Amino acid sequence: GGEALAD
Amino acid sequence: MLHLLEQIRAYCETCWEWQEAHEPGNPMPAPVEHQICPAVCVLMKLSFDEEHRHAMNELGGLQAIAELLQVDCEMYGLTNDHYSITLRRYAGMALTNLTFGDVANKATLCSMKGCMRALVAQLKSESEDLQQVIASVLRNLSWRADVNSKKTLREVGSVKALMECALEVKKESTLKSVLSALWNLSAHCTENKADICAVDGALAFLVGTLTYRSQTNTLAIIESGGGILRNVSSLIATNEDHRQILRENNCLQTLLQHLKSHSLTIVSNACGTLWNLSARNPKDQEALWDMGAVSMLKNLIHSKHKMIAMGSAAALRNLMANRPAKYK
Repeated sequence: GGEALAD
Repeated sequence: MLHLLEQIRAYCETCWEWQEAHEPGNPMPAPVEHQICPAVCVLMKLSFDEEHRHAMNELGGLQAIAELLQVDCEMYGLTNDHYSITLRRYAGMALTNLTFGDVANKATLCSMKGCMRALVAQLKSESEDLQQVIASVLRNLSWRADVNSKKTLREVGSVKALMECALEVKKESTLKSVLSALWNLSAHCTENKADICAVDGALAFLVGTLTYRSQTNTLAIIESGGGILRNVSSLIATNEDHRQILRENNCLQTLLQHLKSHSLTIVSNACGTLWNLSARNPKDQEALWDMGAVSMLKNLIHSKHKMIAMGSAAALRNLMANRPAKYK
């Protein structure tokens, strides 16, 4: 799914 | 440097004092009166820059924001209040940015067991913008999680809540976050996978994602939805009841259709799902023989992609090894 900073 | 941490730490103290006095068994502190939502709005916007994150992490700004989220959810619960949702949205967004790329911040937040219960609770919220942000926090926590993180993520029932949440989500931004987290959590342990399938209507929904007409000209949801299915398809193979749900929703036809896709992840998820699904079931084996799966799989064994080359060949192995009586 992975990861990310907030949108 | 503004210490809004100190304001929020001070605000949380007032809320804790109130909670000690007003246990399970009068006037409650309100965050509008202390300007909490503008204060956390700033800390949310500061967490994007990694230099400010380095400052926040030594001071203990992850804790303070997690303390705030927790206590607000504990006090007011599932409210539709403009101020109370926005407060939690920005709190979660700051937590998304603090957890990002950070092994320590992931481990701590998870060990804060009260906050995690609050986090999971907010997926039943009527605000889909909050669901999206809460999913995003849970997505990062599920990504490269240590043993303790994985354990606590299961402990809190975040998979069941995410899957239940996913069934009722109406926005594509929200659903993208929710599925990303479920993709991560599905790879953690077999009991997580079991739980995804245990939910009613869950497998049916996941077959739906394969043939989902996206707006905005993107494929992320089909990639993540099929990616989940691939991870759990291991335990679907030994279960007949669940196989029937895939059959009746035309899953296998779509999987073979996905082998002709321009996306490389879609094809990878398809091959890994067929790998698992092609073992142990005569009828699904015979079905795939009938649908021309053998000639489709033979193209993809000479691909420069570790998991397409393996997936196709490992599945093709299972088909040739259990050839039906018709084909003799």
